[PDB]
Amino acid sequence: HLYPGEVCPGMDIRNNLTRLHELENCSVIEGHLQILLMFKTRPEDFRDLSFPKLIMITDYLLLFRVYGLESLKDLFPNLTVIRGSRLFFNYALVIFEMVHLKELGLYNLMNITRGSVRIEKNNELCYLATIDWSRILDSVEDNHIVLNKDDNEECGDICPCPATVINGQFVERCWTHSHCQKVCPTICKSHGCTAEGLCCHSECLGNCSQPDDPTKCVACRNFYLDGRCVETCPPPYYHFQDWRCVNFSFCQDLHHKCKNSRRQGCHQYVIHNNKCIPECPSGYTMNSSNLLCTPCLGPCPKVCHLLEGEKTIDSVTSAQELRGCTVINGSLIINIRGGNNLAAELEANLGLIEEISGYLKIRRSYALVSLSFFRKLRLIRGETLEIGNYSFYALDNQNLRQLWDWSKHNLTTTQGKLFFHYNPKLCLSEIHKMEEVSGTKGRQERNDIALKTNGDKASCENELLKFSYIRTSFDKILLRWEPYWPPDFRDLLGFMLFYKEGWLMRGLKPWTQYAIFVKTLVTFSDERRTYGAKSDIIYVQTDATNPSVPLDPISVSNSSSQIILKWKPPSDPNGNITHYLVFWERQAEDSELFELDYCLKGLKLHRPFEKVVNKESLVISGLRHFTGYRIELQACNQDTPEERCSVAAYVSARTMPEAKADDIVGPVTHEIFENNVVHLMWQEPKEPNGLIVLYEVSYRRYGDEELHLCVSRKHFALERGCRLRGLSPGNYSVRIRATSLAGNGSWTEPTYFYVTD
Amino acid sequence: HLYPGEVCPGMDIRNNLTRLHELENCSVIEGHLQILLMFKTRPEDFRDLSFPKLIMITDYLLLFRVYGLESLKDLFPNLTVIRGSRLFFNYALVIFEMVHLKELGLYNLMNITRGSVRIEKNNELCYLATIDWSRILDSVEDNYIVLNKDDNEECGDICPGTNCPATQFVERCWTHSHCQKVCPTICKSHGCTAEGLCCHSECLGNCSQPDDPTKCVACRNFYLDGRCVETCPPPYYHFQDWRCVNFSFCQDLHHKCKCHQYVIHNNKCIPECPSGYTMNSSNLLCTPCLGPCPKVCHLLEGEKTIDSVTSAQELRGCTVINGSLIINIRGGNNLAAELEANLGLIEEISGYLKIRRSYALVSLSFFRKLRLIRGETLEIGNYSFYALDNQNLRQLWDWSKHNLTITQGKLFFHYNPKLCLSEIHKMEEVSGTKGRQERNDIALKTNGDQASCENELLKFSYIRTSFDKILLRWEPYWPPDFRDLLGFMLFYKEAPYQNVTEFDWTVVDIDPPLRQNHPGWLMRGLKPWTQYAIFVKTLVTFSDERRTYGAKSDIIYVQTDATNPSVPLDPISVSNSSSQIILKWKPPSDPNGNITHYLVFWERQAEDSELFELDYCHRPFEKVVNKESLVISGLRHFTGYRIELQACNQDTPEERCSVAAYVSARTMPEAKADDIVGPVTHEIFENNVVHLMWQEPKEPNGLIVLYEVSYRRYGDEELHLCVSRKHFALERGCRLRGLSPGNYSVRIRATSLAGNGSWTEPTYFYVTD
DNA sequence: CAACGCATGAGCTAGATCCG
Repeated sequence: HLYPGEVCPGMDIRNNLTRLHELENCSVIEGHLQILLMFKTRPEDFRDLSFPKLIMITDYLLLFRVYGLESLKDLFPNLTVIRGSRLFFNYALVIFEMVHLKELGLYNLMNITRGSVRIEKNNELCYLATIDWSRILDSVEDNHIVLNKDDNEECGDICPCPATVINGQFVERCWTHSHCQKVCPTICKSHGCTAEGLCCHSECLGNCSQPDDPTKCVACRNFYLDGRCVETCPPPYYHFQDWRCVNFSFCQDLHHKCKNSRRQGCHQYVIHNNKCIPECPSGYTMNSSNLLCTPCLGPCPKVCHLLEGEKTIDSVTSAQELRGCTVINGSLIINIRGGNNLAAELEANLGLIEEISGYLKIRRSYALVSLSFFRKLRLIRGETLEIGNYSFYALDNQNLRQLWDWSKHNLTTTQGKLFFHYNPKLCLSEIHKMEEVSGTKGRQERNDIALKTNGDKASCENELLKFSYIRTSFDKILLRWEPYWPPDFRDLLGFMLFYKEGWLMRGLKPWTQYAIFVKTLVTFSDERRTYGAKSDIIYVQTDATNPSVPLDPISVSNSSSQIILKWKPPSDPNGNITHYLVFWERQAEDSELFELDYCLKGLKLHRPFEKVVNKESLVISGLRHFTGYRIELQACNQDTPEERCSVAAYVSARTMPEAKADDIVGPVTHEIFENNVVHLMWQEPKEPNGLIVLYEVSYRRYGDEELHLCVSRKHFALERGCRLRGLSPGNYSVRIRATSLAGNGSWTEPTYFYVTD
Repeated sequence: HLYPGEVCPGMDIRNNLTRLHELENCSVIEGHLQILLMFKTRPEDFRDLSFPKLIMITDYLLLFRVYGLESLKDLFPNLTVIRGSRLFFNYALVIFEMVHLKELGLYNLMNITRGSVRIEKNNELCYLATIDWSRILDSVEDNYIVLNKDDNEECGDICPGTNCPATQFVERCWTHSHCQKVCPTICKSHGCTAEGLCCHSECLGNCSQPDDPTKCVACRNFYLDGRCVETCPPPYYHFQDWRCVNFSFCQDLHHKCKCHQYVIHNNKCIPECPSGYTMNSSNLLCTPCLGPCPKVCHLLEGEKTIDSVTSAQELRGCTVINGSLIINIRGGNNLAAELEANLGLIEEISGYLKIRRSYALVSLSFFRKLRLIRGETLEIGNYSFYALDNQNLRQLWDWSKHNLTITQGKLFFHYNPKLCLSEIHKMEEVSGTKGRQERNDIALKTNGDQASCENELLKFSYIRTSFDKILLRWEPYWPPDFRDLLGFMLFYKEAPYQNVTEFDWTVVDIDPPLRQNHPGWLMRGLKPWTQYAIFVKTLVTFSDERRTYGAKSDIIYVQTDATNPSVPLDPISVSNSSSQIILKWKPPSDPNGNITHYLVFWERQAEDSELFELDYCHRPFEKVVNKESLVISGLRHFTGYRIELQACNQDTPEERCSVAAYVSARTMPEAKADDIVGPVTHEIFENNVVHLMWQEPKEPNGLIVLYEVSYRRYGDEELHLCVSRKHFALERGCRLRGLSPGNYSVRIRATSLAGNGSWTEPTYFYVTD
């Protein structure tokens, strides 16, 4: 058989050896195998337990802080291949800080598919250089075996194997003193092999029983199917974990196995391209029954589940299970007390909830002030009914003020009743604002909401405040409305205003939309006969001002005439930014750089526009080599009606210089004066990059030492060349070079000025 | 002028039209005067009228949201002198959130002695840039004309002339029908008429006749019987920095209004008494008082309002209250702190009291001297007490220090959710308002719900500080129900401060104790040598009644200990000379308490011999006490030295120091020391053989690569010799095997690697053949 | 039976009575 054993999940073992008993019959371990932090263990209990039927390892194997093992070949005698499906700490196999391991004993590995091996801090291992990872590890450039007992060649390293010649030495590669590393002829690289050199079936690996058979070798390459395995099995089975393919009847249960959210370590397995993949990627969503992923036309939502038909959310950690739940087949109850940073975390965990199919409870809810975080909720149909024929229930909402906006949202509901009691901040005209949208005036039913239980800490049960005038600026809005007077005008103490993203309210934001209304406050006459008012929920949106500068522009060159730019959008667009405007201008050369002798200490160191739209980069072309460019950035939001925008963002650029443009052109002319001073003339390269600053002349007699001369820019300018003093008669090999602002060019021919001896 | 009308006490204008014609018969105002919340009356109802019947007010002025006023000459068209002994906002004038006005009426007001000017938060207000603040009082830098809508000079302001004397802003003016009297800013506050100069000379505000000190309505020095002498001669006494009045006139000034009362004190016949001096109504002079003394404090009209955070009304020392008090302070988000800013010094309140927006305080302990309420003045609704918006108050006063009794006034317990009803019933009995059958309106549907006043403390049963963590355990706490225990919520945070708050603290929750076991907490990794403030609170189940049985352990400051120091940061050993090297570093990243010294070792590293023979042919220690530098000497040219460096914090009971750091650096080389020395002796022969004998360089200079022997001839090619170590050692220099005729010269320069030496003198030898 | 050894000390493996 190929794999006659049993499947085996990945586990973790720590502080004991009791949970290793569950490997009695399982052969292939998907996931990884980590055994760590085991201390009070004798070395003697390791010589009686064995696992002869373990072969396949998918992700990685990790041994860490083991006490008592001297040779792990007694524990893992028959594993051959490590798939390395998941790299662990950028490794596929790590043996670390082992205290007793005399020898490794891993004599059956043939091919590490992906990853590398790491052995560290093991002062007890030998034969570590007799492994020949190159024949097993397809990637040796990541091997890391340092600080072991073989740091010094002191542990023997004797063994009875061809003694391969992969390096320049006849290194003999053995695993232990009784086994060598098996190397057969390489006519097939990883196609399986026998002890007689007969290559087995092409699509399998490692040890083998009969050659050229895909049914009786050991480990194969791509997949596996019932004693056979082909590179791509037919699609009555869908590929699974890139090593198998199985009928959809198998893993469709696994989708239903943890559809009850008992463990978040699983995935809602989906079918996509004959891969029972955990999630079909972004731009794809799930249908109900077919388990195939829909192309997700436009933005689409994602799903999880609720808890036992009734899930209670106390804080964000309770709502963490409801992360990304779109449809909920049950009831829901929310009890939020408070915490830290309650601004947008509640809208992040459940800002994509689509539907709830039971009854909603807002009992004991105080930290909220509004239920606007069900932005995507559309319907509460409620198949199950709360006792008392209820489907909406709310008590003890001391600060709850706004249920939902019926201008920007449409609620619907079908059956059940409502309950609004002891919600003082919650008004009465607002709970009269849902029955037109929720439609409970239809299928007309007698709901039970008390007239007195709401309107406390406000006064709105009677009238509806009316605005009179609104006027919006870039940062402020005035709010003058119609004056409301109770029948006893002395009873009105004042007004209170709520706003969230006459009176002068000053703290606004450009291009931001707010919700505003006005609430009255009156006292109570000695009959329990209150008055009051609430204006309707009115949206106010600000206007557009000029944005800010484009943040942190950067500009790197990739050629002799190319600058590419990268910046950031301005912090406040203050409206839809249509485009950008970019100006670049040349900075020729710093003229004060002309007057320094550089061979003394070292180195001292309108306009065109481009309109880039809906982008954050720009490739500038047609530029001079090695010339500093100054770049101005405009982020302009509105263009057609007399465009306006921000202050320019300033950034500098330099083009990469050309290398050939610095060589001295032509032979360097020599002039011989009778007084042993010579005139060496050359012409400066016609297109310097920045500046040609120094000249390196090197006159040398063949067979004698060389003495360098620095020809300064001033000396070349004032004298046109170099007057080379102190020159004995005879022929000289003279090398001439011009040092520029970029680097060296090339030496000229050896300038031969010769006089016959 | 000349005070032609009668003197009147304070007044206030509210909510009506008929009462806007009263100051036409009052000339001197002694008391407060305010106009605010003008909502019942519409713009058209107001009337415009000018009357020269007002010359002085002795207290502050305030405007706040007046709807429908079109000119300020309607009530104050002759007001000349304003100064107050009782301040409000600390300013003599307060213009706040007023709207629907486009012109003023104070074209004569130019005397300001007491208080400053605050022009802030004024919407739709004009004529605030056609006023020379350097003319009305001291120049603009002492006045807060900010937060307004005339800081940018809004509205079109028309000043007559563009009569108006020589000066949005077109001229200084206050009304379309009246002009600001403008004169050089040198007068500053001396005031002036329309003459382009100080009114008379040293006047203050305005003068009836220019060039006469007698007719100064007020002057910068004290006025006495037609003069403005610098100080008041006896028996006259100083009177508000502008008058001299004798003791009889000092008494007669206030006896006439029988208002404000003036007493002789510090030669200042001013309306004041020193601290804790009550009143004796025989001459209304200051008389000594003991204990809680309300002394001088204006409570006329039997009521007083507080809508400011700072004012000179409840800080003078007026403990006993004979009037009413209403709190309407604008701005902020905690009236509990706003209330404390006004009544911090007063601990006994005999008048009207109420609290709103209780926060940052759970119990009241600032009213421990209140033990009697008079109620002689009737309170609004006969209620001397209101309770409302008490969402943070958990406990009331004790009944061994407060001992309040109410002789007139009624109770109001509404919207007190956090306070439990146990304290509420104690109020009714101690105050005895329910015991006087006086009607108390009590709302226990909104009170005694969501309440918690059980604040039992827990004590840390057993604690352990360690160098980086601290174990803490507290006694097993069981509320009245064993099931009613949701564990504990220990709050801790690093707090080397001895004044730290928990309202701004990492929280750990602890399982309920075994039903035992001591519930405790061990921190999981902390900075060594750090102080931590730790406390527990018991988390318990709350019933539908919301009755709290939890406990709250107190804050404990327990400090983790120190550990080994961190390495001396940035350890650099660089050469400063050929024979000395220096080591430099920085104090440890984690000093772990006081540093006692820096443990630093060093030693010499030599050069191996095979470097020389290559041709190309205990340990010394230092102790650095709280210093980041090390200098060592006695070193050799071009020699490497490794220097161990550590940092220590404690060395008396144990050697606890940072782990070692090593820097290996070499002293600078001596290039000149490679120069050839020693007698260059020649053995010249006639068979083209010359024996060369030059000596080794003066200094070893590290490895010596070779010896450069360059024997040359003038007219022939130059020949170089690479004298190896073996060659030099065996030949005592060099020998010339085969030569050419002529006087040869050889320059010798030994080649080492310590820099490069210099070519010695060319030693001539005449080769012959 | 009252620091250390049979880890390290906040870099996918626990979190300092975390283990005895």
